[PDB]
Amino acid sequence: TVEKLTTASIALEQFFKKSPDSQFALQCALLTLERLHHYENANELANRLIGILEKKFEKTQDERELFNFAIIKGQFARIHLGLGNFELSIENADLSQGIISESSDEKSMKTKISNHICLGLSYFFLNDFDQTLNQFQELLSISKDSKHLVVLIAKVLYDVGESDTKEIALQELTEYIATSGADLLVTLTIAAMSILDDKREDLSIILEELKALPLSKQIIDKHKDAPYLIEEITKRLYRNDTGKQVWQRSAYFFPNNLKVWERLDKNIQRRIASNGQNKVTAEEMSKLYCESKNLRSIQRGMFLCPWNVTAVKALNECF
Amino acid sequence: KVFIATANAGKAHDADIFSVSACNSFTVSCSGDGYLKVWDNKLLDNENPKDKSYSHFVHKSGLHHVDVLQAIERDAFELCLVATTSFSGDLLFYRITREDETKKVIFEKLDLLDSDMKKHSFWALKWGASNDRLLSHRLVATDVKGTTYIWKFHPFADLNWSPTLELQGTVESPMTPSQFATSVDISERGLIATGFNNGTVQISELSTLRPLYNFESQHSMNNSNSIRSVKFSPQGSLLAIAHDSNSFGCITLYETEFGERIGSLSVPTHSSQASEFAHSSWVMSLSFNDSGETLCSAGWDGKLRFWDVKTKERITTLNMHCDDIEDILAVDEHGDSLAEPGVFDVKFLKKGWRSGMDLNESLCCVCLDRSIRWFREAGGK
Amino acid sequence: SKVFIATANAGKAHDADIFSVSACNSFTVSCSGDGYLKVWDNKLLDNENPKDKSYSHFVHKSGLHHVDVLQAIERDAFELCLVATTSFSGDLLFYRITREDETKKVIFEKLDLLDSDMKKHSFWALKWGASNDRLLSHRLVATDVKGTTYIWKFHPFADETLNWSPTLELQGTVESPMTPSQFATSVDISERGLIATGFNNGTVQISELSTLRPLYNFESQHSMINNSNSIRSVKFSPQGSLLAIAHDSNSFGCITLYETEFGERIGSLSVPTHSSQASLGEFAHSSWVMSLSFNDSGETLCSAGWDGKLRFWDVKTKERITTLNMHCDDIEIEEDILAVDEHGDSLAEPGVFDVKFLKKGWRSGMGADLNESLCCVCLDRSIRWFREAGGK
Repeated sequence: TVEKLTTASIALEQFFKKSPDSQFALQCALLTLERLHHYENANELANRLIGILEKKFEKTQDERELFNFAIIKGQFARIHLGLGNFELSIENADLSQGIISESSDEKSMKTKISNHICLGLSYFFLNDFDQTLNQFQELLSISKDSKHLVVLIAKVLYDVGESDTKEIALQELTEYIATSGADLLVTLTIAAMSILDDKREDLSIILEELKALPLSKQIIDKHKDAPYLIEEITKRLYRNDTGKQVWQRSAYFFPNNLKVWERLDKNIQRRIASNGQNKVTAEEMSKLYCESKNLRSIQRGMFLCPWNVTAVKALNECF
Repeated sequence: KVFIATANAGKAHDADIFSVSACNSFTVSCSGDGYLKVWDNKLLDNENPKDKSYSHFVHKSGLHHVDVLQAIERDAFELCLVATTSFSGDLLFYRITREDETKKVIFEKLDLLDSDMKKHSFWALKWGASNDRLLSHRLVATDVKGTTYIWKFHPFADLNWSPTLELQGTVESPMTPSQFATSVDISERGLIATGFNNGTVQISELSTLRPLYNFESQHSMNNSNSIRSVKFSPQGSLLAIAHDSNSFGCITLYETEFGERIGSLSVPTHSSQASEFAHSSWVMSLSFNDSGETLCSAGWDGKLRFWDVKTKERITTLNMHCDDIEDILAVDEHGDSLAEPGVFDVKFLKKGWRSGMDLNESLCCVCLDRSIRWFREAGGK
Repeated sequence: SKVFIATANAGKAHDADIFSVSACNSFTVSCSGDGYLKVWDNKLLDNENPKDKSYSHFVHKSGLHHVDVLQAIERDAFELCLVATTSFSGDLLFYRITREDETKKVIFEKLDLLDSDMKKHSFWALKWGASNDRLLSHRLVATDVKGTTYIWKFHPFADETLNWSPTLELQGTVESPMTPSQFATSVDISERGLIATGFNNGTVQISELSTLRPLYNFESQHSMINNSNSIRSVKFSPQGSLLAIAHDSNSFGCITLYETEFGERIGSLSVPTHSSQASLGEFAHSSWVMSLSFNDSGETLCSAGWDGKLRFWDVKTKERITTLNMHCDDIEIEEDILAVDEHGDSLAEPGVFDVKFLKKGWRSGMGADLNESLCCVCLDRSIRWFREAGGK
């Protein structure tokens, strides 16, 4: 998928050289680039498209043009959200919302949701103007009930820290987890959420829930987040080293997953990533190589990736 | 043909019991605490197997596999050797002999692997009993890199006990890049089955160490379709492959010598009523009986399922949460198998090995809750 | 003539990974992690072990990860041969090479050319710029971990009648365009006087060697996960304005071709590689592309990958001509075959650390059509030489 999107990006990139200023093509470029996180290019193309649209709107300014422009500004907002300059995200988002707010056009709705996810986060990061972020995220909550968005709201409201907000987040997550109620992300975020609050009563329960994650879900957890949290909670709550055990039960199940041999045995992890059984990045490979803890392999590791602290340090400290 | 419980031992290990094997002498189990525990089979009718259980430490990272060989090779010598691999990936060997004075088991750590060999990361193993195949005993193993190792074991050099392991040869994966060899098995015929984590299974014949032929499973992966266990039936040329579907366990039956798939062992299932499989969760292990007429599957649905080979129909079912005797697959609406999971491994014990109230074949299994159970076929008891 | 055939092997050439290799008319020099520079005579006679004509010399304790040699015939009389190396410490070492009066044995003379202020820098990559009328004086380019390119001019003589006294004049620097500055992972200089500087963020900057002016910079795509993409090797085409960029897309190697007039992307070299089990992917190598090299003609591009494969592509059609699979047991000497490494890992298919094209005549061979040649160093601490089956 990523490769195909990349190819789409290059394709359009070359296309523009032949004929730029094609609104649709630019929109495509924005969507793909956004998918690819290539935000700078998106910013530039967004400027050019916003100009190209404003110029045309200046003449006729038929409402449909304003709607299109609204969607485009809403896009721009996300681009900026990517860039990180949340102020301009706020500005553009509010503008897009201003044009589109009461439209009630079938397509506009998605673009409205878009604006809200931009503004809430933008505010959250911006000045920690949490009351805006709360008045807005709370609005977004009433807008829809879809897993990922719920996880977002919960994350934000909980990261706020206010006594009521955390309750709101956990309540909502639980209620979804009561609604359809099976998937990891909800459970894992809930387990961490409970994890750091350090409330012994809840930990036994959520840990009990984590242990009983169905087999289907354990597969979907490639990263193996669950056996980590289960270990942390067990080790911190039961105060027993037995909290390790899980990782074994994983390795028996997924004997070729790296994340498990990360805990259990490093050599097997390194050996698994050797011939390409598992596709591992350059940095991690460097790390694994250095984790062998001898000169030759630390040299190999550092050479493969000379810009990771641990390897440079690993090479200094052996001299 | 129904099965009744003879004895059980609660909390046998401090961590998960991953594998169990047995011989005429005793049933041996291994676990994640790095302890080999040998349990005397010939048990007094009314007694606890724990009093007779003898435990021994092997390695800190924990054991996840064991197989034991017992042979009265020549003259009078009663040879008993336990072989077991750890999570560290080391392959350990232990001669088992009871003490003259107290009659308690003694473990003797035998070093049979040279430096270069031992440096590998092993995963699974199995012994190859003496037979008409060739004179001597065969040991097969796998590593984390998909390579299968085939040694020939010699307990005497040149009646002088001097055990050595001669590496007959190696058989690499079918795949490039390699993949994890999860399971291995050796038949009385001399075939070698090796099953990996992706669905592929390679069958190679021992006498030549060529690769006869291999099978790759169609189900593709966020959906793991891994091989959990491979077993050759002692009778016929049949081969049984236990493998995952996404969140389900499937047993498929192939035939050696012509490479023909012959079928699959399924039982009716209803969740969405969409539907089939062998178990609501993965099949963790398989094991044929001595006659090779009945196959027992250890499901992670917390159940043991006994299937008739010829009929390809299920003979019976055993819960490990219920002690009481229609086992429709209980599958949640989402497809997730609703069933407290328990089972890790199972083995059939020949008639005459586990003695007590001797005319019927016995069975042994190890579950999640660190409990090991024994069972007996119904010949009145 | 795109079918290469192996000519001479040296197994267990070093006691640690060999990272860079270079050559000239006289010899092939290889540096490694044991900090030993190793000069290998290119001029060999039938069935003679390269190790018999190998001369080795210590350099740094930490080891060396980059080497390049410059051989010129400076004055109409004088012959100049000079090896430059970077150590894991970051130090830039220079060694004059000369041969004994009669024994013809190699003699190293460590030259001290840098000032104390300069030596403090942690250099990574380097490249020698021969006197090809770029300007009259041999130049040297290098890169530091801060993402800057250093450009020196190398004057082997004192104010122009001729006596030996070398001096490196720092012409200047070319700072990376980005902020924060990124790690300059490799460098190269073209015949037409262009420097290409490749950073670890998929960015490449093209600048003028003569005027030290940056001309432009371009980036590599698919930036979903930041730490993924980095540039392993960059190499100019001798013939055209082309530039081949070898970069990672995490766990895979990619070769992209840019033309340097206006600096635009003109194509990408790929072949069916492995992705998602049964599915087929479009990358250059299933693992990272470690180094590139162009043949003299500029028609063939050889790429050395970490997958233990040397792949030769046709630059004009952008399709692959041929592939060479490296094995631990390719080596003609049994006792020098390195099946498994220190940790007992398998080196059956040893990744290629580096590859280089040797000009026709450098590698002398008996009863073979005097033609181009190839050299590469591989993870099994092995150095291999091939010849391009062809004619002249």
